[PDB]
Amino acid sequence: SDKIIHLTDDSFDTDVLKADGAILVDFWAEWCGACKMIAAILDEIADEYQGKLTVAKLNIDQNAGTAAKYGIRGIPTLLLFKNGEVAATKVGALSKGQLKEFLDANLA
Ligand SMILES: [Cu+2]
Repeated sequence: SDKIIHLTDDSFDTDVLKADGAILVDFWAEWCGACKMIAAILDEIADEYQGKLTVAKLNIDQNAGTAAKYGIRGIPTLLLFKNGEVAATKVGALSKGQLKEFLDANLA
């Protein structure tokens, strides 16, 4: 958790939309079982990709406005932003290897 940005409706603009570079945002909630493994994988990704990718979390129960703005329909959902714009999304659980594939697919 030490390398994960904690986002809210009130910090999303500054921390994501105005952030230079790539940010991977995990839309989650406590009641989401699949979200638990995603979190464990994301800690490793955040560590391994330091300097190249920032990882962040947005709790959809607590920040329904942001969830609505991005059309979140189910969780987990990962949104990859580059320079403040959505570059890719992945809905539903995936393995660490699949996530690394998903990220590689988005390299310019
Ligand atoms: Cu940590």
